[PDB]
Amino acid sequence: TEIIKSFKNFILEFRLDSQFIYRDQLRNNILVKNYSLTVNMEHLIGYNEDIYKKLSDEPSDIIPLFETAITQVAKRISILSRAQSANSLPTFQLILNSNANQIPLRDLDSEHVSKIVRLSGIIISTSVLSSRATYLSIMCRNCRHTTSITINNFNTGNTVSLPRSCNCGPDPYIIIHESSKFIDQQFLKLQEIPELVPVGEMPRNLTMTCDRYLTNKVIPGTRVTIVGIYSIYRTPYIKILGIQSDTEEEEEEFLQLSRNPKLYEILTNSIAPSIFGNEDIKKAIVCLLMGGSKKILPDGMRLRGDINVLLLGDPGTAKSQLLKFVEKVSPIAVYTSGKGSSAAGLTASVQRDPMTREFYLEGGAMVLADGGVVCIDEFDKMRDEDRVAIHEAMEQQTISIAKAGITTVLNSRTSVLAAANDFQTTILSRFDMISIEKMKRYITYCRLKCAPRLSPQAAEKLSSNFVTIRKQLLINELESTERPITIRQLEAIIRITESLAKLELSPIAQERHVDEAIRLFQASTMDAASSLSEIRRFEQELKRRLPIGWSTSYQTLRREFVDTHRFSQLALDKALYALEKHETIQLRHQGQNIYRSGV
Amino acid sequence: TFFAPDAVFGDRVRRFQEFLDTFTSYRDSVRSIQVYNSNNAANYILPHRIIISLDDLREFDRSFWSGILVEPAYFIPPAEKALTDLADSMDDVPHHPWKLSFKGSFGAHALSPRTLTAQHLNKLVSVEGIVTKTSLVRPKLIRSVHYAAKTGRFHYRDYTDATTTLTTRIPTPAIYPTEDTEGNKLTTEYGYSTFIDHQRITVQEMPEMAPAGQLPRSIDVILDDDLVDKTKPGDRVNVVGVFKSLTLILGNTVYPLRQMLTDFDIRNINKLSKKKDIFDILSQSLAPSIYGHDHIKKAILLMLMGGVEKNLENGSHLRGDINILMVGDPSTAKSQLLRFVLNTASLAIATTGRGSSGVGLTAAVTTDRETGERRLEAGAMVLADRGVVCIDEFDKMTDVDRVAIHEVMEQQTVTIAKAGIHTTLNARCSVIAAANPVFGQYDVNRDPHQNIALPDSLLSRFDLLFVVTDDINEIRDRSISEHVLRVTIPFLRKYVQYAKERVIPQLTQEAINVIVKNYTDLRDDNTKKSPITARTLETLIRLATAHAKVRLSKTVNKVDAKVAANLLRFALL
Amino acid sequence: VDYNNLFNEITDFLVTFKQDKGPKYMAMLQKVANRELNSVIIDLDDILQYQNEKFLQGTQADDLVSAIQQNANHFTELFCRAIDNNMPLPTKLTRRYFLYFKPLSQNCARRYISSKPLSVRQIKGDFLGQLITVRGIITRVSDVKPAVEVIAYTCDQCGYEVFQEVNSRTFTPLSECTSEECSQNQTKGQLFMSTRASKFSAFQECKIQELSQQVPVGHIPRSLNIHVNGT
Repeated sequence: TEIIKSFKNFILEFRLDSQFIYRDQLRNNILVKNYSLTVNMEHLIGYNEDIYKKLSDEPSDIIPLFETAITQVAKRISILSRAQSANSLPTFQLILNSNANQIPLRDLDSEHVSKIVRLSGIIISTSVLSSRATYLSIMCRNCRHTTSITINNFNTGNTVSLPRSCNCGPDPYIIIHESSKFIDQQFLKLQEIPELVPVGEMPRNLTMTCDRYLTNKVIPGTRVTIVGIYSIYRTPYIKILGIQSDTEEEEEEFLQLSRNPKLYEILTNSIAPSIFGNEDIKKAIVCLLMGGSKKILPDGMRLRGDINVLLLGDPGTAKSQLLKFVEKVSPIAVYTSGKGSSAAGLTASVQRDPMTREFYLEGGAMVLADGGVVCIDEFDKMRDEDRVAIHEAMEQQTISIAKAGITTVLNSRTSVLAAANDFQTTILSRFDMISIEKMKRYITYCRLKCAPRLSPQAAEKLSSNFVTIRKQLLINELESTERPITIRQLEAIIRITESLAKLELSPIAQERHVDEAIRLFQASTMDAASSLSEIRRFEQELKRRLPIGWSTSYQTLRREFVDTHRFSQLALDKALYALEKHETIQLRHQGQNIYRSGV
Repeated sequence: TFFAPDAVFGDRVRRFQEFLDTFTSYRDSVRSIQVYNSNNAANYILPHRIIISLDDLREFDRSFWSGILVEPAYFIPPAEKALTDLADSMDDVPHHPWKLSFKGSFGAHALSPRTLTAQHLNKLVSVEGIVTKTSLVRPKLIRSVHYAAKTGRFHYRDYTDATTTLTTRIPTPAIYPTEDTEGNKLTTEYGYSTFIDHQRITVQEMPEMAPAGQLPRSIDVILDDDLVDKTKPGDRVNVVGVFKSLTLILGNTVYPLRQMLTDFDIRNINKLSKKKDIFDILSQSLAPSIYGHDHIKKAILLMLMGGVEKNLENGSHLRGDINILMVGDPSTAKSQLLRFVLNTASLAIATTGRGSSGVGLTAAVTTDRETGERRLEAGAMVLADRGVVCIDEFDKMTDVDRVAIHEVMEQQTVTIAKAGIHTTLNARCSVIAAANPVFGQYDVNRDPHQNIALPDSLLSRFDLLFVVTDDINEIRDRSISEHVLRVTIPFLRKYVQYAKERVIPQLTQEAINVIVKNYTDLRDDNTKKSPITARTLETLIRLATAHAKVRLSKTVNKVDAKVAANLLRFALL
Repeated sequence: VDYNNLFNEITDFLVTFKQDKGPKYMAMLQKVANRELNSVIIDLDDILQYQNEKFLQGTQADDLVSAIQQNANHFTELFCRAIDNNMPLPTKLTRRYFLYFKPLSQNCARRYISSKPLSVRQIKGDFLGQLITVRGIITRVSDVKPAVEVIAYTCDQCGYEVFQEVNSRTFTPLSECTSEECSQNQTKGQLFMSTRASKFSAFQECKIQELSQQVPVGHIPRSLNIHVNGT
């Protein structure tokens, strides 16, 4: 009762910036009927030392007393506000967030059980929004007697249980389904950050119970900081009571290392300890972390800053060894592979909660990499249900999902660093290129602090380079080589220059970065470099040769083109796919028949 | 019923009788219901419900209003008992229940279904949105009549639901009887046995009021016999029911049926209404990250503002929507323009054109074990009914969706007949298609018909076909790098919606003759480069109207037909 | 609604008809006693004329046409026993005939409603149990198949053959003996089925479709199922 008056004095007497922060928030939440309020732990430890230590030691018996004091002052607020202009009040659930400590998942021990606990992680699953009760009328089936039972904060050997007796014998009770209140609840799963998890074992997880006011406030796959009670059901579980989400010598030595003029060069002499050669691959790998200049234009049509890099070659040459260094170096990155992996998947997986076979989702490396890069191996082994998602996310950053009940557009600031060994257009068009703690700290400070730009003095060299490459590769392109040159590659060149000028922590760009950028781009163009006739062939063939097409299929073209020495299977199926695709609906028809009719 | 009524029922039934004696608007309405039923019986029906205006209930009784708003399980019952007693007292001929309905403002009880949570369970909820599924109509069992044949007489035992009660009474089952007393087989009769039909529909939030980017939350409505013929998918609806949790709503009232405007913004759009330089700077101000293509975004500006949607008397409606197809080399910003038109329109739905789980965008069939039946899922085009939809990679889209957009183009609707249902939906939307050639690249010397990889009927369906060339030229390509290396967003939205809501343009004689001259001069292109159809006549004035409503004039002008002919010369030649 | 006087009205109607040999219903019973026909057709026009004859003589009518129209499944099992109470002797489970009905036309309706041409969109739901006259095209028909009505079981131990009545689409075999001799016995001997003493019926399903000009604007012509039996 004294704690009731203390919490009421804390609500109606706390001042910050010459104003109350809880009274107006309670009035605004009562006026929209939200039945919740945000309290901070720092304000109550600055107000009273008789509250926080008892809340940290015994939260389960002091928290509903605070809750009933909140409803007691809320009833007065409601009756004085309803009488001004234009009964039954539920128990107001409180949410409480703080940032005083962030303990890891490996520091959880046998000590401090059922206490307050605050930690970060990645929500993998929040599939079920099940139902419980908060007030229920119960009746008997034998002596016609009824009553009711109320619960407020306790939502497997717990308080909730029906009475065995009111003779009527054991269990004569029937729940009056016509007069009750339903309290939605959720079962969620949380795991630790996979960028900092030991290599010998997979990351462990934890189960948590989510109440009513914070239901469906967390999308699975983000950096979520959860504060609650570490309770035991032996097995541990978390009762959520609050939710939120996203050394000077280090900066001194980083500023001393930033003043070195051969810094880029030693960085490259440091990312390759045993890799012989490939300086242009190493500079493109180290320049594809941040991306480019993110600019928020006032018209709303902003530009993308991140880029794409692709590794290709024979097995070996650290195609999967440099990826471990980019997994352990970058701020947010998770190692995965093509078509998922063993009990983990890059694509948004979906499977059965084994309790009573529920459908729910498994976040891969695509939702968990919000604001960073993604890194995969074996690009040739991709499923068709994940290729469309990565096809849209590599150029639009957004991943859309829609299935029974869940429809969402996930933001995926995810650059790709893939390795490999209709696929031709997605390889050649969607890809632009074909201490350690102090370095990571400088990378995070540069990604959050600066927003560079470009000078026209260094942009005229880019314009002259574009004019010369368009005037020089047109000789190879009008000569029917059919391989390209776009403005997207020019925008990628601009993003590469922004990343190279951003690494020295400068908002301006000069010719010093563009002379390395054109040298970085020329290796990608050298790797990339190494209709009237085809349609005359195909069309004249169909038209003037076999209108039924029968007898004229893959054999006969194989003969003609074989005997005309112009056939390549890729070229054959290319002209053909062009014909079905130009909707020669005769070519549609022949495909339907003669193709696997064969000749 | 069997229990004795207390004063808690008698006081509420006399208060509803005093409210009905004060307001005769429901008494003469139920007398009209009875005289209409008597006239139809004399010739040989209405589903026995009276909508109650809630505005007369607030000033008459505050406590009764508060009791209806916080306890309808204890307040609705006695009001319908008073209505059945008033129906028995108002009629004096010889010889069924009566229900109620509400309307009007609710205050904080009127809310979005995504904000609908575990609070205010027993209280009645008014919630608007869009329906996704409408189940099959199913009759239930109540009062079967059995005939015992050896002694020859009738028996009857009735059943009770556990939802249609809005309150409390003892609940228990009963075996469907197969043997009367002592023991002799007895037969069923369904001639007189009532089969009250029920329905189970699903409704989620509207895409314009919801914070788009999130997931939609849907709820289930259990429907009685009376209102089973007024629900169909694809329409905006507002349901009024009770959030019962045995979680669903017992829908009793269904009504089938966005930036704020100040007085300072209307002065700015009235100031910008008479200058003859407005159109070019408004077309140039939509996307500054894309160099060039002024006439294409001029048509995109005329496209997102709309048409007129003329509905003819006693005949079919006329298409007001415009459709645009854009082709060319894949080097430019065709995939970057869809994000701008998705983020800057009133409401827009973008799809990839390949990857739809159903049969396409419009709908899909599903099986549910709840009802043990088959329900309908609405994937896309049926959600946006007045906005715009964007389909990139048009050549990868299969023939099923092509047959669907062949039918919904000028038709401006759709129809479906499936196992257990037959219906037609209305959806006047505008399509923005973006395609790529099958050869990968295209130049002027190649023919402009086979490079498109689409049938001639789809060329006739789409109104404006925009070809974007990208041959390497050293003169024009010098400033793209400095332009991308270097009026507003909340103003044009208010401009477009005020033009869409207030001004409707009409034709004049000054703009009929020049468009007649242009259509007869092109019907040249048939011998030189492109076929001209009759549908194009309609699209040649739609755009004019567009320009005339861009300037928000009450009627069209000759310059609107001139700028439509200029857009035609750029998109055709 | 009473059955004790309406059954007397039903059994008084078939013996007092002179409006349309002689007493035609007794002649039809003589014809079914001569074993030449198996179908019985009952019209409401004779019912209306008998009601007019009973009403003009000052007697109580006790209306049949307002009672035949609702719950005809009870009436086809109730009036059948009234036909079964009186039969003439032949000169040349035990149902030799098949009972069927037909409604009155509009010409007998204007000359002193129950038979209106109904659509399948004009069904409303609440007409489940009224006699309805539907107009439409027929697209789907099925083959004639024998559906059982009562299953006959025979025993060699007692001799009392039992008969069970099925109503649904499926059923279960009654392997346990429910006779009047096996109840007072330790032995509960095997039972067999008879496909000859069991009564069958020529069942056929059909799909009626909605008429083309009777469908509304934009709607599609949905179907409905009709289950026919007998002749």
